Amino acid sequence: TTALVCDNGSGLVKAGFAGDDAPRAVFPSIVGRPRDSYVGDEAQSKRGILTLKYPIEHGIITNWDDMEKIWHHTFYNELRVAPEEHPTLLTEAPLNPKANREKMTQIMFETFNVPAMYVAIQAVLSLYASGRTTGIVLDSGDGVTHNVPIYEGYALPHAIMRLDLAGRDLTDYLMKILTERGYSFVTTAEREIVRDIKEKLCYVALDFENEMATAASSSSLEKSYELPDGQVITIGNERFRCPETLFQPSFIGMESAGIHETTYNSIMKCDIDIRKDLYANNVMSGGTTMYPGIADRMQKEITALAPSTMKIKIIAPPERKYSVWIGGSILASLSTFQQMWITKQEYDEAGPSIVH
Amino acid sequence: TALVCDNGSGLVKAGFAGDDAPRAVFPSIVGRPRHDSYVGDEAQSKRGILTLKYPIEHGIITNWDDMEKIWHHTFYNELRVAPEEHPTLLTEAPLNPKANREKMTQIMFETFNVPAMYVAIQAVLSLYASGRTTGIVLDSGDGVTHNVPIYEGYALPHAIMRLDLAGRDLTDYLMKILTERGYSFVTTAEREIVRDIKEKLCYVALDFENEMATAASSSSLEKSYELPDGQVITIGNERFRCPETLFQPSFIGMESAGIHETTYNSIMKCDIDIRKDLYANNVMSGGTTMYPGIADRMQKEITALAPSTMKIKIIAPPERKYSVWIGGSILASLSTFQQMWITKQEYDEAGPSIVHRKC
Ligand SMILES: Nc1ncnc2c1ncn2[C@@H]1O[C@H](COP(=O)(O)OP(=O)(O)OP(=O)(O)O)[C@@H](O)[C@H]1O
Ligand SMILES: Nc1ncnc2c1ncn2[C@@H]1O[C@H](COP(=O)(O)OP(=O)(O)OP(=O)(O)O)[C@@H](O)[C@H]1O
Ligand SMILES: [Mg+2]
Ligand SMILES: [Mg+2]
Ligand SMILES: [Mg+2]
Repeated sequence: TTALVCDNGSGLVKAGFAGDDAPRAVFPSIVGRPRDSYVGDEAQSKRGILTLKYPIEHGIITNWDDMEKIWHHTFYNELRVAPEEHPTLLTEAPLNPKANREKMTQIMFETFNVPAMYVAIQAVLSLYASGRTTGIVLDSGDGVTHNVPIYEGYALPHAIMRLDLAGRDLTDYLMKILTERGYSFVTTAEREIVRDIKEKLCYVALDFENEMATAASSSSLEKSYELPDGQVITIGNERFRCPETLFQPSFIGMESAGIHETTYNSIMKCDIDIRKDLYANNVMSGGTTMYPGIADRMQKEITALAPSTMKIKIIAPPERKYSVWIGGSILASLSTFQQMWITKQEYDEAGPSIVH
Repeated sequence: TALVCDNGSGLVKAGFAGDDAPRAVFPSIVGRPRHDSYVGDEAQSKRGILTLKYPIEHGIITNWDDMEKIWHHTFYNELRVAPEEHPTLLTEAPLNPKANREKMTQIMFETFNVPAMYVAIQAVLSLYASGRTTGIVLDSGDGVTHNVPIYEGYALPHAIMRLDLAGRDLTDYLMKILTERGYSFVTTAEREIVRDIKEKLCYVALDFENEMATAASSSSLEKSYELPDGQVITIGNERFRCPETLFQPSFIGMESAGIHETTYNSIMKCDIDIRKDLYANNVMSGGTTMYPGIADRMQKEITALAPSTMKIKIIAPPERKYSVWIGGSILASLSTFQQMWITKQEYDEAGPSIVHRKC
């Protein structure tokens, strides 16, 4: 019998079968209804006759009717399974309210009649996918970024840091600067183009100052991109100014700490006796950590903040866009996990509170 | 902390269980005086006043004196540990003679007085490093290439294929063909240069017909390399011709079939009911699998050879140069492995024969 793994992203659902090395289904977490309903790419394609909503905002489910349609679509149309036949592992964001985890549980057992389920914190699964149970994850996704330090398999909630900036902000920022360069990217189709430029051409500079100087004195950092209208746009410093925002949130008018500071602060909130292990096990996950150079830059920044003898290591797996999903797939596949599933029988006896 | 030591024909990879990479990587060479012993790079630096010796030829320990010096240097000079304080995992080749393993465990207990040790097959550790216990491994290293099908943790000796050709043989051939086009590569220090070129510019072309026909009518494949003597050369079609040898060994006057065929054939020597699992879990490891494009090229050749609907997957991890060592580091770190070491006590109550039953 096959378990399902569903990572409920703000932007993209990743779904599939435990034991597979990648999610079978990856699709927009959007539900469209006429101005019954559509989900995912079909909703987006038919946007001109639908009202589109995003039931997950900074990783928290905020519209349960629409979330039910995402999950229905996931089981029946993407995976082509009957959920009553499969143990189902779901993910949640760090700091997810208790009542939310209970509602997810109630829906899974009473609406979808799953035989068993489990809910895990996204960043914890990413740590597992890197082969670790102790470490600190930076998970940067669509609309939010978290640091989650983890000890012997469990997140340490008191030390979690949340930064209200992630990939969508970086896309908006690049849209703004390319607009000012004299192109128009405002609409939804044109937003997708900018997102694509960001994902293909952007990188994190090891030394932002030096890189700005290099961009000012030669064309060595330029790359070009053909837009759908046939115009070819060339960018230079835009490539690294855009993700520099992660380190300097002032670039988009935010007073927040950057991701290097939230990482350090999160480690410093943890027990002094585990910090050596945290510093040596910083794992990066989520789409907004995909920038070339991000790991070397974090290494440099954390080294400047940490005690001078401290061993610092940043792990940025090639698969880190899907590491949350992968961690779920590994976990749900282990013979030692099979006693940890919450069963329908247990739910019938104890109600939604069992999930904690 | 346990130690892991992968005894390579060309390179020793050594370090601490739990690390994600070996601390020490050095040549498997022991120089005595020509007319008092040195190992690794210092033997290479003193090669002029020392007889160099390679104690490991195609993965099989051949000269136990020299191997003792390799291990002695590994503990005391490279890792700077006292062997008596660490359980020690060694690797061995596929089909290591049974007596070979023993003498390996004797030396470990009697000369270095390790508290515990274990001996694992290199290809099997590479499978573990990919997170699997079922798959077929292609391990191409310095002195040998090997296919080892593995099922539920058990390597399958009957289906193993041993291609007598690897990294040294591609290094040797690249010196032969480079000096033909114009340049000059024949000597010991010029050998270190062409193995540098091998590891930086060589690649496996997807269609060998289309890329040899591309080079002779278009300069799109040329790259420029800086010599230590202080100059610039340009290597063209021999980037991909060098490692093409792996898929068709007739290039160096050698009879037996390529790595794509030894891979197919290894699968066919296995039980028909597991071939499914082998085809979809083909793991590549060892320095000589590092060529870019080798996974795509292997993928092409075996989908053509295997049944049309068979699901086929080549796994070539970016870390595959040290996959054997990494698999050891994983294994020796597992709490579930700790009961499985052979202790100094068990060795003193049974003999060297305990390595056959406990490993
Ligand atoms: N190669 C890449 N380089 C830079 N950004 C990328 C890359 N690939 C994807 N992204 C960005 O990652 C973001 C989406 O991240 P991700 O899929 O991890 O979020 P999610 O899991 O859907 O949402 P959540 O924030 O709820 O975890 C988008 O902004 C997207 O543009
Ligand atoms: N990046 C590279 N590209 C191609 N070949 C490489 C690369 N790096 C190393 N090699 C080659 O791989 C060989 C060494 O690999 P490896 O450490 O796996 O052999 P070994 O384990 O020492 O020997 P063996 O397992 O055959 O007994 C050398 O010939 C080396 O030149
Ligand atoms: Mg996410
Ligand atoms: Mg327009
Ligand atoms: Mg080897």
